[PDB]
Amino acid sequence: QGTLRESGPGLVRPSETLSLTCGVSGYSISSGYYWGWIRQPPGKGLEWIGNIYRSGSTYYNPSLKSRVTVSIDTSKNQFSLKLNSVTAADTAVYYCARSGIKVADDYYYEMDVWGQGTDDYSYAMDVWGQGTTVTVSS
Amino acid sequence: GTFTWTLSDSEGKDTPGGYCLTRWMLIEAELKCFGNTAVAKCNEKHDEEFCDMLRLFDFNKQAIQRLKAPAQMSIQLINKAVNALINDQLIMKNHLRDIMCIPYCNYSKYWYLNHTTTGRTSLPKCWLVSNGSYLNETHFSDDIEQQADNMITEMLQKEYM
Amino acid sequence: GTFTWTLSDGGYCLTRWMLIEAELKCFGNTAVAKCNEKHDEEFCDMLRLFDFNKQAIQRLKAPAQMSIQLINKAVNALINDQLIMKNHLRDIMCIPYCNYSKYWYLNHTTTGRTSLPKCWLVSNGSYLNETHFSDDIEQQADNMITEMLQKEYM
Amino acid sequence: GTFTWTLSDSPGGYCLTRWMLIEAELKCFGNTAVAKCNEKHDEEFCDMLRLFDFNKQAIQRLKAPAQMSIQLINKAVNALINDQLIMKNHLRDIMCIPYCNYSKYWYLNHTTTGRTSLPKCWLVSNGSYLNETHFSDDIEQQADNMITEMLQKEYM
Amino acid sequence: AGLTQPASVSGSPGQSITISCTAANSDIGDFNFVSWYQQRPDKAPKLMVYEVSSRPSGVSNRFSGSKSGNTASLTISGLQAEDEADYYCTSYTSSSTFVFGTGTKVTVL
Amino acid sequence: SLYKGVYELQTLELNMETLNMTMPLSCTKNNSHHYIMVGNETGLELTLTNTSIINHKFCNLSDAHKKNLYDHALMSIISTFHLSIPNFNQYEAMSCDFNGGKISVQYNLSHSYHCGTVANGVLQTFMRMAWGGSYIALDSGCGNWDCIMTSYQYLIIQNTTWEDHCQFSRPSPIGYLGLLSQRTRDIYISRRLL
Amino acid sequence: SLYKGVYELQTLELNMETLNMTMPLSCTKNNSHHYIMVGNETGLELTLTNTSIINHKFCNLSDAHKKNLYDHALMSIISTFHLSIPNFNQYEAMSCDFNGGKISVQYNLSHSANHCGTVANGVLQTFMRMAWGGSYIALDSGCGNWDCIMTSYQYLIIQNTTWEDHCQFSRPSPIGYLGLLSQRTRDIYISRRLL
Amino acid sequence: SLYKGVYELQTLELNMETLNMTMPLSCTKNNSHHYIMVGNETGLELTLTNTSIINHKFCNLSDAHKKNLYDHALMSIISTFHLSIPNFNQYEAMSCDFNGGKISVQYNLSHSHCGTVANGVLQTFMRMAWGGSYIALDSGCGNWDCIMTSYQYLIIQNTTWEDHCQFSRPSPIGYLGLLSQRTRDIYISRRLL
Ligand SMILES: *[C@@H]1O[C@H](CO)[C@@H](O[C@@H]2O[C@H](CO)[C@@H](O[C@@H]3O[C@H](CO[C@H]4O[C@H](CO)[C@@H](O)[C@H](O)[C@@H]4O)[C@@H](O)[C@H](O[C@H]4O[C@H](CO)[C@@H](O)[C@H](O)[C@@H]4O[C@H]4O[C@H](CO)[C@@H](O)[C@H](O)[C@@H]4O)[C@@H]3O)[C@H](O)[C@H]2NC(C)=O)[C@H](O)[C@H]1NC(C)=O
Ligand SMILES: *[C@@H]1O[C@H](CO)[C@@H](O[C@@H]2O[C@H](CO)[C@@H](O[C@@H]3O[C@H](CO[C@H]4O[C@H](CO)[C@@H](O)[C@H](O)[C@@H]4O)[C@@H](O)[C@H](O[C@H]4O[C@H](CO)[C@@H](O)[C@H](O)[C@@H]4O[C@H]4O[C@H](CO)[C@@H](O)[C@H](O)[C@@H]4O)[C@@H]3O)[C@H](O)[C@H]2NC(C)=O)[C@H](O)[C@H]1NC(C)=O
Ligand SMILES: *[C@@H]1O[C@H](CO)[C@@H](O[C@@H]2O[C@H](CO)[C@@H](O[C@@H]3O[C@H](CO[C@H]4O[C@H](CO)[C@@H](O)[C@H](O)[C@@H]4O)[C@@H](O)[C@H](O[C@H]4O[C@H](CO)[C@@H](O)[C@H](O)[C@@H]4O[C@H]4O[C@H](CO)[C@@H](O)[C@H](O)[C@@H]4O)[C@@H]3O)[C@H](O)[C@H]2NC(C)=O)[C@H](O)[C@H]1NC(C)=O
Ligand SMILES: *[C@@H]1O[C@H](CO[C@@H]2O[C@@H](C)[C@@H](O)[C@@H](O)[C@@H]2O)[C@@H](O[C@@H]2O[C@H](CO)[C@@H](O[C@@H]3O[C@H](CO[C@H]4O[C@H](CO)[C@@H](O)[C@H](O)[C@@H]4O)[C@@H](O)[C@H](O[C@H]4O[C@H](CO)[C@@H](O)[C@H](O)[C@@H]4O)[C@@H]3O)[C@H](O)[C@H]2NC(C)=O)[C@H](O)[C@H]1NC(C)=O
Ligand SMILES: *[C@@H]1O[C@H](CO[C@@H]2O[C@@H](C)[C@@H](O)[C@@H](O)[C@@H]2O)[C@@H](O[C@@H]2O[C@H](CO)[C@@H](O[C@@H]3O[C@H](CO[C@H]4O[C@H](CO)[C@@H](O)[C@H](O)[C@@H]4O)[C@@H](O)[C@H](O[C@H]4O[C@H](CO)[C@@H](O)[C@H](O)[C@@H]4O)[C@@H]3O)[C@H](O)[C@H]2NC(C)=O)[C@H](O)[C@H]1NC(C)=O
Ligand SMILES: *[C@@H]1O[C@H](CO[C@@H]2O[C@@H](C)[C@@H](O)[C@@H](O)[C@@H]2O)[C@@H](O[C@@H]2O[C@H](CO)[C@@H](O[C@@H]3O[C@H](CO)[C@@H](O)[C@H](O)[C@@H]3O)[C@H](O)[C@H]2NC(C)=O)[C@H](O)[C@H]1NC(C)=O
Ligand SMILES: *[C@@H]1O[C@H](CO)[C@@H](O[C@@H]2O[C@H](CO)[C@@H](O[C@@H]3O[C@H](CO)[C@@H](O)[C@H](O)[C@@H]3O)[C@H](O)[C@H]2NC(C)=O)[C@H](O)[C@H]1NC(C)=O
Ligand SMILES: *[C@@H]1O[C@H](CO)[C@@H](O[C@@H]2O[C@H](CO)[C@@H](O[C@@H]3O[C@H](CO)[C@@H](O)[C@H](O)[C@@H]3O)[C@H](O)[C@H]2NC(C)=O)[C@H](O)[C@H]1NC(C)=O
Ligand SMILES: *[C@@H]1O[C@H](CO)[C@@H](O[C@@H]2O[C@H](CO)[C@@H](O)[C@H](O)[C@H]2NC(C)=O)[C@H](O)[C@H]1NC(C)=O
Ligand SMILES: *[C@@H]1O[C@H](CO)[C@@H](O[C@@H]2O[C@H](CO)[C@@H](O)[C@H](O)[C@H]2NC(C)=O)[C@H](O)[C@H]1NC(C)=O
Ligand SMILES: *[C@@H]1O[C@H](CO)[C@@H](O[C@@H]2O[C@H](CO)[C@@H](O)[C@H](O)[C@H]2NC(C)=O)[C@H](O)[C@H]1NC(C)=O
Ligand SMILES: *[C@@H]1O[C@H](CO)[C@@H](O[C@@H]2O[C@H](CO)[C@@H](O)[C@H](O)[C@H]2NC(C)=O)[C@H](O)[C@H]1NC(C)=O
Ligand SMILES: *[C@@H]1O[C@H](CO)[C@@H](O[C@@H]2O[C@H](CO)[C@@H](O)[C@H](O)[C@H]2NC(C)=O)[C@H](O)[C@H]1NC(C)=O
Ligand SMILES: *[C@@H]1O[C@H](CO)[C@@H](O)[C@H](O)[C@H]1NC(C)=O
Repeated sequence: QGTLRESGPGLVRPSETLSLTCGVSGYSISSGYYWGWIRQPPGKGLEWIGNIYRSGSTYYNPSLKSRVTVSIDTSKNQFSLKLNSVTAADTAVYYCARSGIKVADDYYYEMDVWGQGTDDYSYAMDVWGQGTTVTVSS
Repeated sequence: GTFTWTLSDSEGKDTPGGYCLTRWMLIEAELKCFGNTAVAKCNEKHDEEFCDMLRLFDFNKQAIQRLKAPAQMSIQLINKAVNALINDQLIMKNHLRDIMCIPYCNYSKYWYLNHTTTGRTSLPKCWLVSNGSYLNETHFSDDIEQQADNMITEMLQKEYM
Repeated sequence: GTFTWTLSDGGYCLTRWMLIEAELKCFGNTAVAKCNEKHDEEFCDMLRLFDFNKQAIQRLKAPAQMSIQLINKAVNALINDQLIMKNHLRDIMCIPYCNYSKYWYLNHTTTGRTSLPKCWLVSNGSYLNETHFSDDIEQQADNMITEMLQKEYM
Repeated sequence: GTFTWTLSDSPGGYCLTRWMLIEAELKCFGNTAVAKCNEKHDEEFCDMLRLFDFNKQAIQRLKAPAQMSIQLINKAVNALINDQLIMKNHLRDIMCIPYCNYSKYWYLNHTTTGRTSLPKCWLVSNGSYLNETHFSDDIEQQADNMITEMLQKEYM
Repeated sequence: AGLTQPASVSGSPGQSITISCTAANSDIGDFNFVSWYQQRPDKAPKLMVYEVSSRPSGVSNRFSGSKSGNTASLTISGLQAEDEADYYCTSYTSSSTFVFGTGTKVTVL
Repeated sequence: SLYKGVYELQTLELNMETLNMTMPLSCTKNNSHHYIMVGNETGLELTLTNTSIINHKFCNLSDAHKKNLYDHALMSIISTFHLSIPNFNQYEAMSCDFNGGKISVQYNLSHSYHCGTVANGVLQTFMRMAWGGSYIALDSGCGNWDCIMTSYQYLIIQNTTWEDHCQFSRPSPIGYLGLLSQRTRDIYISRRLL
Repeated sequence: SLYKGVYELQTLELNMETLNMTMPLSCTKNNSHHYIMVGNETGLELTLTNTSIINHKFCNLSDAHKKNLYDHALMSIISTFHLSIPNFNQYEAMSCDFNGGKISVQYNLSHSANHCGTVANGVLQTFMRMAWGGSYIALDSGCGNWDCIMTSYQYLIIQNTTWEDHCQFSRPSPIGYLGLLSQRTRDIYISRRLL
Repeated sequence: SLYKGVYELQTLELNMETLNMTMPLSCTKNNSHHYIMVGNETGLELTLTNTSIINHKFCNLSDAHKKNLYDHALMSIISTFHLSIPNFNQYEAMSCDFNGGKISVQYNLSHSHCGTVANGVLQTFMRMAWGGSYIALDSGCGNWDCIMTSYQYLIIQNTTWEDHCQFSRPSPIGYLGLLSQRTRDIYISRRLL
């Protein structure tokens, strides 16, 4: 087993870009699992930002599709979120997540290289980070 | 590759070399026996719908009589045996005729020429369909005539032997 | 299974568009009917393919973009693929084989009666000399004479 | 679809040498019997002649690999044999019907002329060969076929 | 749009409580593999149920899920005081998108 | 009639229902519903309709194969149907649901919308599976192979109980037996190493 | 035995071992051990037994293909055998091992009250057709049963071995393998939409 | 040439180009280039060469299927060609590119000499371009299991119709023959195919 840990600016100003890095220790990001970001504004329900896979494919919320990028760096064993044009509504706690989903797009692509995978797809955020608070203010 | 299943000696009313369709194999009809001279053609010709059906019916009879029946009906046996019973490309020919708006055989109704005094019968040829109905006996009249000549031709070698 | 397509039309005629530098060539029912039974006739397979092409272009609606879905389903009813495969096997084993390009037939000089065309074999990148299969040609000639005698026997 | 392999000459016919037969010298069958293999779709012995001839030509004419490939046969088998005849024998085996296992073949031999029939397969039911009493009807039929073709031969 | 979920569910110790999670009839395809998470105060969410009633190791059998039609639900059988937390349902939308519910505040009386 | 003075013309009609215990039998009930029957017990209903029953884009065949719970003959029929679809490339067009061992497969013919498209391939395979009278459902009916199209939006294959549905055409194994030969002939490669 | 006075019945038996240089040849030693020889060096041993040799659920085809340390003929035979199995759906029933270019495949026939719909019957049907010369003794009943074939043995083991004249009970033959070639992928299940 | 004093030997050469609207037609141009024409419009060019074009180990077939920007007939030809390979077990041997509906496939024949992937690729190339593939092979005949070329790359690219055929006439025979052998030589890569 292992842990996920957020790290990044706890303060950004309006219209600049937030950049959060999630370091993964004890789990290999090159394993077949989807690494994602979820958001909790301070007092409201959970909002899923996005996720990325070891193949480099990314999936995003339809609302947060024009402003967000999620990147993966397997060499240092980390992934990261980049949210540009931040505003007051983006003040929130940002959580890492390991998700056991199966997207057919990434399934069909890796068949030759990575071979037959598992079938124990929980379709749930199996592991979570501690979460990092971000305030959009001057 | 090529069909190989041979019809069993299903009924001794006719010659053992012939073959009889019981009431169960025919719609609204009694027993119908075809002599050895007709069903002998089924061992050579690759373009007879009726012979493929004879082999399917005989295979069904033999399979349900001889092999142990599983609890749920399994289509494993026919999936292995199909190409030994029928010419699949005959079905493909009929499909091609269907899509091209040519008369074709749907594998239901057949016709044969029965000699009135001797009881001799030809191998049944399939009654073709087109535009959702049968051809009404006139649009393929030239077939029956030639088949009649074949039977006439067929008795002449029996005369000369 | 085996081929089942029936040539539509007695006899059968190869039009000028079907041949390289040649005019209309018609073969009688005696030669064309041999295709209904024999499984080792290269010309018969070609004849069935050309007839299928003619019927498919005439009768079916053509898609705007070309599609080879029809032939992929229809091929096994038109040709004996194992005849092609025998030709490939004879090709790799340095035996004369038919590439299905050139055919030869014996034409009767006075009556115009013709045999079923048999393929002209190739070897080592060129057509076989006639002499190298003259023994075959003579046999075909005998067969035609026998058929003529059979027509006299009736 | 249909087999196409044409065999090869030894007056035509075909001869099986002692390396092809189990405890037997060289046996030849004339063209009148071997030529039936060109058209017959349900003869085990014809399929076997085609397999043996294909093996003989293949080990002679093609450059051999270091280790076997079994690629030539996997592609060529459909041109040599009728696989549905093998399926027929499988069906006859499972249905407790006598069937051919492609081991023993029987043929009638004319004593004074030496003329022989395209060998027919000897059937097996309970792991043992049928007695000739249980398929003597087929032997009589083959003898009748020889009388018929000999009559037509003299009719020439 | 987000999955409809009750704002508050409540009960006494020992009884069974049910927290529903309802999707719109126009988004049935977006309602798949409904998994349920517990978020205690000032803690990260923890997965309690995934698929239907399958739970991670260490989660008791008291938590059990069900799914039917356009609705899913989580049943807490034998409620205790430590079960007070914000429960969130989420569905895996067929465009590969997690969609959360609004969150249920469970109260133990 | 009477031919050559001595030959009477006579006819047969094969009672094809007696082939039920050995092989599937396919027929047409009306414009929208067609059927294939397995035994005197079960079968599949092929419904061309404008109303979907599966709203999701998932079809996990492997999970169904792990659990069994399904009639193996019916799943063999489904596999024979799907493998023979020519040039199938839009995987999202097909969905299915095998929960509890049932069978339900939905092809979205409106996903791919004139000629040489996925819906045409699905309808080509449908017309061969239900060759006993399924021509009525297709728009043109004839003279069209690559441009086959029907007004319906979805093809739905669901397991059903046996019942004498064969009103429009008589039962037949011919479509299924024809599709057995032409099984993997027109599958695209999706992998370097299959 | 003279028929119609002048026709002696004569028998002919084909020495099928001479086909060893072109195609595989399968035979039976006893009811438990069967063989399929590819030439005069190598082959596969088909053993019906109650003793398992593979005790893991991994099979790893892709790694074996990438390394390419195996005999290609033997892997072709294994692929034909597997793809001839009708209605194979229980992949846990099969396991295999190819470390160092070896071939060792194990079908768990005890993975199975009627005992007619099981994967073991697909495995045993394909085994019967692969070793058709003498497989029939290894089954409970020689004939009269196709859908519900069974044997008392719990595992079928297909593992590479060296050539040796094992063909004691039945003579070598290619007919089983050549028959199985035409049936590849004929009665297998789809596992994914796009294939 | 008069046989028996009765029968005149006459020849017949079929124009296969009239089969252009129903099936593919393959031919040879010279030693290195071969072609397969589809319609009077499109086709594939099969080039044996010492120079690569792909230069990466990706072949995103599954993405090309979703995008669906390609010619269906050409991709069917590619599928038949690939699935006709005897013993293809090296996924790194093949690469391709389908950017924007293009078709550009490459087989690396450097992995070699008997019984290897390059030999299987050359066998399927020989059958697909049977009208004059023998000139490219090091031995015209007498060899099946050890077929080899001096070229390291077989490159299949979508092209336009043009009178390419110089060495051999157009012919559908290779494709129609490969249709029967389309899936009969495949290795299992997974327990539940
Ligand atoms: C090959 O090609 C031919 C030609 O196209 C094609 O023939 C057609 O086959 C179908 C299927 O058998 C035939 O349809 C049947 O027709 C009869 C007669 O129809 C007339 O009489 C009825 C009386 O009710 C009228 O309603 C109708 O308008 C016509 O005047 C019908 O009686 C059949 O329906 C009954 O039987 C069906 C099962 O066979 C039942 O499913 C249905 O519910 C009906 O039940 C009847 O029998 C029950 C027995 O229990 C009884 O309880 C009910 O009360 C009722 O009596 C059916 O519609 C069609 O007529 C044929 N047409 C032609 C031109 O011959 C072949 O089908 C085709 N074969 C293949 C394999 O493709
Ligand atoms: C089609 O169907 C038929 C009928 O079912 C089937 O025939 C059977 O074929 C098998 C395989 O050939 C036969 O088995 C042989 O039988 C002989 C005789 O067995 C009796 O006599 C011996 C004498 O020692 C006893 O030991 C035995 O118990 C029996 O009483 C055996 O001699 C054979 O064994 C030798 O040959 C084998 C094949 O080479 C060797 O593997 C074996 O090791 C033996 O050879 C070695 O030892 C010998 C000792 O003398 C020595 O001489 C040799 O040189 C060598 O060192 C073998 O068991 C069986 O009898 C046939 N049954 C019938 C009814 O004919 C066909 O095989 C089948 N064909 C196909 C393709 O399916
Ligand atoms: C089965 O096996 C046989 C035997 O192997 C094989 O026959 C060979 O077929 C090929 C393909 O047709 C033949 O090649 C043609 O040969 C002629 C004549 O070539 C001679 O004369 C030219 C004169 O310039 C010399 O250069 C040459 O070296 C030879 O001496 C050529 O004229 C053909 O090329 C022209 O036509 C082609 C048509 O496709 C064009 O593509 C090509 O660009 C050339 O075009 C020129 O002429 C056209 C009119 O003909 C004109 O329209 C163009 O604008 C341009 O001016 C071609 O090379 C070869 O000769 C045959 N060999 C034998 C032994 O007969 C079969 O092809 C084979 N079949 C199959 C199915 O495999
Ligand atoms: C065939 O498909 C391959 C897989 O494609 C992914 O999965 C499929 C199903 C689709 O979802 C597809 O959209 C997915 O991309 C594909 O391989 C992938 O190709 C993409 C580019 O198309 C690669 O993304 C690039 O990543 C690098 C950083 O990665 C580097 O480090 C890693 C190790 O940590 C290495 O493995 C990589 O090779 C790299 O060395 C990015 O730098 C690059 O640009 C990004 O950064 C710049 C900065 O300016 C931005 O401007 C860009 O917008 C990007 O944010 C790409 O993001 C992906 O890494 C690669 N993955 C794999 C597994 O190889 C392949 O390219 C396709 N080939 C063809 C010919 O179709
Ligand atoms: C593929 O799709 C399958 C069907 O899923 C449906 O369709 C998809 C598109 C979504 O819409 C989804 O929401 C639909 O349900 C899907 O099937 C599911 O598989 C999981 C994992 O096997 C099942 O979980 C198991 O649940 C039972 C208890 O659940 C009961 O009720 C459900 C119905 O509500 C029944 O289906 C079950 O059979 C049960 O009757 C557990 O007992 C079981 O294991 C438990 O016990 C073991 C003991 O060792 C523990 O180890 C486990 O952790 C558990 O505690 C599973 O948890 C789920 O029920 C099942 N649903 C249905 C309707 O079949 C499948 O997961 C999907 N697979 C992939 C790869 O995507
Ligand atoms: C291989 O194993 C089979 C089956 O053996 C049984 O099932 C296995 C899965 C294991 O659980 C074994 O431990 C278990 O024994 C053997 O076939 C079996 O043979 C035994 C006798 O040796 C049979 O026992 C009989 O059972 C009946 C039950 O009513 C009793 O009345 C009898 O007195 C006797 O005990 C058993 O039924 C039988 N089972 C099957 C499936 O046939 C097989 O012999 C063995 N082979 C070898 C040589 O290892
Ligand atoms: C499905 O196929 C089976 C097998 O062909 C059909 O079973 C057959 O049904 C007929 C009519 O009932 C039986 O005829 C009669 O059977 C009784 C009982 O054996 C017998 O006493 C009568 O003398 C007469 O033979 C036939 O025997 C029976 N055969 C078998 C093996 O069951 C069945 O009717 C078909 N069902 C459908 C869907 O049509
Ligand atoms: C079967 O396939 C058809 C075609 O793909 C699907 O119809 C499509 O449904 C989606 C989602 O509703 C539509 O997206 C949206 O449609 C509205 C229509 O006004 C449009 O305003 C949005 O911008 C967006 O495009 C899509 O347009 C629609 N296409 C068509 C031709 O209807 C259908 O949903 C599928 N059904 C199933 C059960 O999968
Ligand atoms: C389709 O198949 C399913 C699965 O077999 C059928 O539903 C089952 O019916 C049996 C009847 O004995 C019940 O015992 C099972 O509990 C049912 N299973 C489920 C999950 O409900 C279903 O009835 C079939 N469809 C039709 C229309 O008959
Ligand atoms: C099965 O095949 C393997 C692999 O070829 C055989 O083991 C090899 O035997 C040779 C004999 O010269 C050695 O050089 C190799 O090093 C062996 N390989 C390994 C990985 O150990 C094995 O012997 C064969 N099985 C049997 C029963 O003969
Ligand atoms: C085609 O395959 C060859 C052989 O693997 C590749 O050339 C080798 O590449 C490796 C890895 O870079 C080098 O270590 C070797 O030295 C190369 N060998 C030779 C003889 O050059 C080649 O790169 C491949 N081509 C493509 C386009 O991928
Ligand atoms: C492609 O390059 C290869 C070498 O990579 C060339 O073939 C070799 O050339 C060397 C040097 O002339 C010879 O010693 C070898 O015998 C050649 N090998 C073979 C297998 O022929 C090859 O000629 C180049 N191709 C072209 C068309 O020039
Ligand atoms: C190979 O195919 C590609 C893709 O179809 C061709 O390039 C296309 O050409 C058409 C011509 O109308 C343009 O509309 C497309 O925009 C082109 N696509 C791209 C991605 O460039 C290409 O021409 C073909 N190759 C050859 C040699 O003709
Ligand atoms: C039969 O043809 C007529 C026109 O002659 C047409 O109206 C009718 O729809 C056709 N029937 C079928 C079933 O195609």
